[PDB]
Amino acid sequence: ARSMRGGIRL
Amino acid sequence: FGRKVPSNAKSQHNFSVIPSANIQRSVFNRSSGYKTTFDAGYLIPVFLD
Amino acid sequence: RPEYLGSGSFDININPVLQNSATTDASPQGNLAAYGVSGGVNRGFSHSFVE
Repeated sequence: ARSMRGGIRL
Repeated sequence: FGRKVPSNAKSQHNFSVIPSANIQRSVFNRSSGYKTTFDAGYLIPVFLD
Repeated sequence: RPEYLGSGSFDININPVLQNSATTDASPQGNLAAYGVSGGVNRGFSHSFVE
């Protein structure tokens, strides 16, 4: 639910 | 019957969360003067930033 | 010597199973098979490593 590595993908 | 064991999927997800950037914000005064001549009815752009 | 940090153990519980299918040459109705299962949560060890 936070800022993931590699940009957002759900 | 037996009880299922957990998956590691949540701890693996947590290791992939990047830290927040530390921004170093500051407050200062950005005062500026502007001088001009103009005529009525026109839209004059006097401020731009 | 390598240090023994801790241990856990569990029964393998063997549970009876009834044959509800009709009598056969293989096995009669009311014959008693089994299944085996084991498990739990251990609290295995807590330790700090100097090397």
